[PDB]
Amino acid sequence: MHGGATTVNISTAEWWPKALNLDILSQHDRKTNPMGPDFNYQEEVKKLDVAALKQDLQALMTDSQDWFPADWGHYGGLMIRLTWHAAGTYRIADGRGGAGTGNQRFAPLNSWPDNTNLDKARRLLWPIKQKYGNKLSWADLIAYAGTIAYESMGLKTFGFAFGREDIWHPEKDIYWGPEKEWVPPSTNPNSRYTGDRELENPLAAVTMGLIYVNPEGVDGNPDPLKTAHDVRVTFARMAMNDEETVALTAGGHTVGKCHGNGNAALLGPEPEGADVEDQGLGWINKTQSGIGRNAVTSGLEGAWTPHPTQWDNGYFRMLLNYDWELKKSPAGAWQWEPINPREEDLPVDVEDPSIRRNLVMTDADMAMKMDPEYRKISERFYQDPAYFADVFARAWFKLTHRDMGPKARYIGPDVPQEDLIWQDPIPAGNRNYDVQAVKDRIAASGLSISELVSTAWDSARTYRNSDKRGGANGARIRLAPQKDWEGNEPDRLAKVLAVLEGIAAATGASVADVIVLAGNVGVEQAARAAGVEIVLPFAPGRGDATAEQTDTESFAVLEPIHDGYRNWLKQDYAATPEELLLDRTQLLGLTAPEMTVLIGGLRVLGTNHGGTKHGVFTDREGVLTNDFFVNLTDMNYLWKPAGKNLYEICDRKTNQVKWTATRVDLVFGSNSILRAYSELYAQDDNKEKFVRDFVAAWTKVMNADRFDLD
Amino acid sequence: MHGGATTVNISTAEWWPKALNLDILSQHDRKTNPMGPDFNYQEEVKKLDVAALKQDLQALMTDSQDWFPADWGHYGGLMIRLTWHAAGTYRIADGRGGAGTGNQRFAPLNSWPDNTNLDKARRLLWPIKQKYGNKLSWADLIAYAGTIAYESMGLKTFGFAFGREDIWHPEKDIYWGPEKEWVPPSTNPNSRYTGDRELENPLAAVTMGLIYVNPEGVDGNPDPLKTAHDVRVTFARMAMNDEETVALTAGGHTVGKCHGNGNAALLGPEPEGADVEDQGLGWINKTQSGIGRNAVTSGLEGAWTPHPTQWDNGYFRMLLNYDWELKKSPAGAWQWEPINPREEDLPVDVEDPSIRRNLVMTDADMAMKMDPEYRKISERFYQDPAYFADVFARAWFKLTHRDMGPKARYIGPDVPQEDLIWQDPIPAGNRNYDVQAVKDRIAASGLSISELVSTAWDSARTYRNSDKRGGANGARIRLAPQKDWEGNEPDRLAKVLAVLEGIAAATGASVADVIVLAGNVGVEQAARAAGVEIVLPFAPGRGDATAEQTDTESFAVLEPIHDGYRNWLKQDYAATPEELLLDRTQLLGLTAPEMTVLIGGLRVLGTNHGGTKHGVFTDREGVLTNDFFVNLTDMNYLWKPAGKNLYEICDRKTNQVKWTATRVDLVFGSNSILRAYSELYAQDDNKEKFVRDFVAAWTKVMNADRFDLD
Ligand code: HEB
Ligand code: HEB
Ligand code: NA
Ligand code: NA
Ligand code: NA
Ligand code: NA
Ligand code: NA
Ligand code: NA
Repeated sequence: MHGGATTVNISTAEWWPKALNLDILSQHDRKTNPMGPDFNYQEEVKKLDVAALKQDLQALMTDSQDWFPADWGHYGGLMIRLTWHAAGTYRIADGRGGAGTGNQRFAPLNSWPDNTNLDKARRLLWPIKQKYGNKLSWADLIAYAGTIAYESMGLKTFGFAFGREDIWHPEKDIYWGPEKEWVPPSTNPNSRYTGDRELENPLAAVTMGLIYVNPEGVDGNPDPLKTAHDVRVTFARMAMNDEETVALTAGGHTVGKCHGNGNAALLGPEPEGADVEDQGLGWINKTQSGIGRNAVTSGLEGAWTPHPTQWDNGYFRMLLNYDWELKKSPAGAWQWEPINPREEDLPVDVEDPSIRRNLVMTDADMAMKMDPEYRKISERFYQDPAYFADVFARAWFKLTHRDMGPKARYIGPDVPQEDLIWQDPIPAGNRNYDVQAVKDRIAASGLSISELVSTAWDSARTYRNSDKRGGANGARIRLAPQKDWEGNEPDRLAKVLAVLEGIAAATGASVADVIVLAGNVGVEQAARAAGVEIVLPFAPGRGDATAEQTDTESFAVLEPIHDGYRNWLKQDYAATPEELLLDRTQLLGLTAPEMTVLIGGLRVLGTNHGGTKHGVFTDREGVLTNDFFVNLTDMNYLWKPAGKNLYEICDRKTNQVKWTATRVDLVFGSNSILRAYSELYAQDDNKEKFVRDFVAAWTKVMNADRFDLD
Repeated sequence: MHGGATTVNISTAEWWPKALNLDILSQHDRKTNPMGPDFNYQEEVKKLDVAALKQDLQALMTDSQDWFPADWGHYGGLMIRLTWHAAGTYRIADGRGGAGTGNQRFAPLNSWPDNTNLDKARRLLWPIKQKYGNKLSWADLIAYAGTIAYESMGLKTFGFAFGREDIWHPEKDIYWGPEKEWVPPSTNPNSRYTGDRELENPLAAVTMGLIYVNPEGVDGNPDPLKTAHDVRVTFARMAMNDEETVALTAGGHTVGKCHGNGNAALLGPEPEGADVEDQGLGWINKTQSGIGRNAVTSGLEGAWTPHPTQWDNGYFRMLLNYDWELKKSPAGAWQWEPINPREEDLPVDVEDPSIRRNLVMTDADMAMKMDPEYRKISERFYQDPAYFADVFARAWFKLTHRDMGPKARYIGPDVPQEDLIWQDPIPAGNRNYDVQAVKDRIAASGLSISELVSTAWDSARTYRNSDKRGGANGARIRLAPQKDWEGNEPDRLAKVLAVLEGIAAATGASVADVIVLAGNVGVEQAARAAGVEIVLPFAPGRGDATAEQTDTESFAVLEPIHDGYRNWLKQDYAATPEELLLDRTQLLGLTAPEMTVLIGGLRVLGTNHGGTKHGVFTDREGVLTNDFFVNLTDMNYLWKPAGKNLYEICDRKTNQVKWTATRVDLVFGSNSILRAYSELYAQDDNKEKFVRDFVAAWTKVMNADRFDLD
């Protein structure tokens, strides 16, 4: 009987649940990190004995352990599902989810129902991780395991990169969905479906705790054609088209099996709710045998191919050349079993090969036959297995690297030399030119501070840390579709580019470098005007990317349809503007203090989309002062709602309107943590510190995607 | 429509609410801190123009602002309540709460119903804070404001110290109580009362959102005698006795008033739930006038003295010399009004002094008359106002500094020279002696590694960061009551002290220094045995404190009745052992990685209370290895519950018991974040890093209370 807020329900979240979640900006900080401050994963993995790792990891595939034994003595089916599940969390709308963090070994992902028994796969990889230590992240190891499984079972994988830094707690910033319970039907309160059964728009899974779709059909009601539709939708939202989707499915199910030979209700709590006795595992059956042929995982039961420990062309042979019908697994799940199979085609039992068990297909497998489009592709792969194997290896590769960012992050011997277009490739840019000359030319041009800063911000604000897409490198802002994005103010952007494209031509520095450098000039000028001399650090080397290497459609997802930093809202979204601001800043990789200084600066540099005055609390627009905070924080004004996302700042004495402001602006004087920051910067003694801090933050954002350097 | 977990309800806490709250170990870290890494508050406040501050702060007391105007043009009543409320959150059981952090300016405290309109007081202090900047924390400023108010209204305050570092978010580790709603009656589900209406034991308030007691009586039912009882209980749990309690109450209510002249339902949401228009304030009345004489705060209405802007002897004159009866304030609250008051005794109106309003007493005031004990003291203060004024100034001082720790933290011109016993005073100790000689003598003694380490841990484990009590300085472990604490294993402690007291005599280093130094030796020896040569940093200067300056009863609250670090549980508490472990580590100021390494080390140094083997997963007890993690993490064992807080670690092959372990031990292989840490340290490449890290952590704990140095 004691005073500590010692379990997680005990917080401020249950009184004010609509409160901004500023903690998402303060994740992964010094105190959760057990590593030294100098530890750098990138140089350590560079020293790794990969070839020896490959050897070990292969041997593990047939090194059955007695506490969770390998099917037929081959762990490869299981390890593929590991890696598949690790990666299949990715969603393009915001880049969140992915295998790029090794997130599956913490809540919530470690305890999702779809990840049943992958706790066993991870645990099985521990002794390898134990051996290679700091030179091998769980992230990389988890990501590799299925690729080696493929290799060992006879697939020519297309390659692999290391470079995924482990994290030390759950990614708090990822919203997985509205549901308060696991795999509830879509006809429920808190549903992720709206309208014509359209999926709520960031989300890429059909319900809470699934990776993509329900294998027993839409809400557990088999109908291949309805399943087909969910698969198309979901896999598109993880950036895979029809071809790749058929390939992945066929390719996955070409090996391994479904486990469901027991009673699912005998299984214990999932890992985050199991007791300490379970060694951080879950779904343990203590009532009976939960392992070998008695294993209950998804609850479907059977294998898809006659030889599930090998790559072969069994999947389509079974799917296309037999007829199928509904049946119930032993644990009570809908599945498809073929009509009159031959004995020779029956997968044998996982423990004793003299016993024949059954074949299966899921509703998602049957979708590959019954959907007309999927059908044609299935036909193509059945007739052309070289092509199937090559489409699959590529998609497997894209699956597992989709979120790794530019090739500059890729490390190791099996990195393909091809620049895949989804790697958003950018050439190295020229580094030997006279920086000061470029500055002088930018300065010499007729371009306003705000023309310069806005253009540079907009080049950079696309960055997102979730999958390391976007940023100022490559200068894709000059290319379609970006140059026409309403948020980017095309005429102004056009105007500035004409100019900066010229300076770049004359100097042999990339438009990319010039754009950032101009931002830096505008800042330096505004600081000069306030009587501060600073020279902002600057790093050259950015490339310009070609339209050819710019997939127009993949970039839709990075359009800024909102940006608090420039008081931009393209429409009238359900999310409040300040939540939208928090999302973006979290993607940018920024802290709450950093978010605060940026808003203060940009406002007084006069950078609002549309040259709007909202939040410009200065007499000296263009001059880099702490005036935004100084006036925000002053009780001579009262604040009056004036419609949608709009307030009037009124003098208490004269009752006259002095400025206008948006919620983005005023949340910084409303939220008690943000006002604390604002107050600090409005202190008489903090004018220099505001400037040094804005500059630092500006700089962090301009160098966010510069992985070619570190 | 977007993917960010952008409001606070969205987390892992709603799936696994019984999960350990490891975030309480990672608060106040680099990324929430807007200051530079070198910024040190202690040296900055040292440069503060205090005398000028005093001047400004006094002028503010009668500088009424029009948006929340001062009663009679004196803000002093209000500022006293600020500081009173800021401090009255303190509770002795764990030291949590207090004015020592400036916590009231963030959730939840800024929005508690008892703190209604103190949002206005804080805001009123902003321009002073704005002026003095980094040299003045909101914490200190908030703590000073009422003391200056006292001075300006005619009280001789006993003094003041600066030195309270601001924080930048709510103190997540403080459990405020079980209730899911504000000020609910004690006859409810989720009640903090149990048995004979006994208060649930860390807690020091009668319900959620109150500071101490209900001013309308127990559950809003007036009965001075029942109130008396709650006041005695609550104020004792904030370390104030009968005398001090009467004094504080009389002293507080000698100035200021109760506000409740309106309809409380017209008031807007409290700050954390008000909209952005409200400038981070709350309880705004937009329907009518919420200010001046129309102010609704507690909902009682009237003043306690005829002259509420001054210190005088009005409180007891009114309380004792009139008779009182129940009435209803305008807003519907129970209060006491006197029978047949004279006109001259009526406080005038807050806006216009030609109008007389009414007197009041709360149920807590009437308790001071009706409780027999309180009565005698009230009589004493009524007859002896010099004594009342001096008892009050002292208690006001103790109120506002109770949590500031040793005098070494106190800064500024008005620091009293008296060593108050609640400051747990410790003399400076001798620093010129030969460290190496002491080591050699400790080494030369017949004392085991585990004798040395356990004794040193136990001297130090008392530290708590909440109010900066405890620690190894002063060596109070040799004094009553500590030397007899069952947790401290008195015979062993006695044994070791005999020895170390001798070495201290011979060397002129404090028993305190010797005790720590011996811990350091035992560690150095164990590391030597593993073939590592280290010399642990060491800082001399600790004093020995006298029994005279050791208040025996105040130290009850620091007894270790549980300690995971030595597998100690005195009894069978409701809280699980791992929660108890988390509490203690949070108080120690430790991170989760630090907690992890300590448990691993201590276990293999063989330091369990009772020389129990639980968690000692080594063949080489006494040798500093990463074996605890190595064996913990190994799936050759299975773990079997074996009763209360006890498990058998069994070989899967032989089905034989290899070791035993407690929950404290195994949570480190169960919790997914802790197992991640454990796994790291069980890596083949991390034997040195384990040792360097244990050592660092050991060291952090031995120097935790060494404020005399920094
Ligand atoms: C690439 C790859 C891949 C992909 C894409 C997939 C996709 C899928 N999938 Fe899969 N899976 C898999 C690969 C996969 N997969 C594998 C490998 C397995 C195996 C496991 C073992 O063997 O253990 C599975 C398994 C599985 C199962 C069973 C589990 C158990 O154990 O029971 C199910 C239900 C499923 C479903 C599914 C669906 C619905 C989908 C959508 C289409 N799957
Ligand atoms: C030291 C100090 C102090 C102390 C201890 C106290 C203690 C107390 N208290 Fe107090 N208060 C006070 C000081 C105080 N106090 C003041 C100063 C005031 C005033 C406020 C103004 O004036 O604004 C009050 C006020 C008050 C009120 C009113 C509020 C309004 O505005 O409405 C009430 C109800 C109370 C209660 C109380 C109780 C129940 C207790 C327990 C005993 N308070
Ligand atoms: Na991601
Ligand atoms: Na196969
Ligand atoms: Na066969
Ligand atoms: Na405290
Ligand atoms: Na008075
Ligand atoms: Na009078």
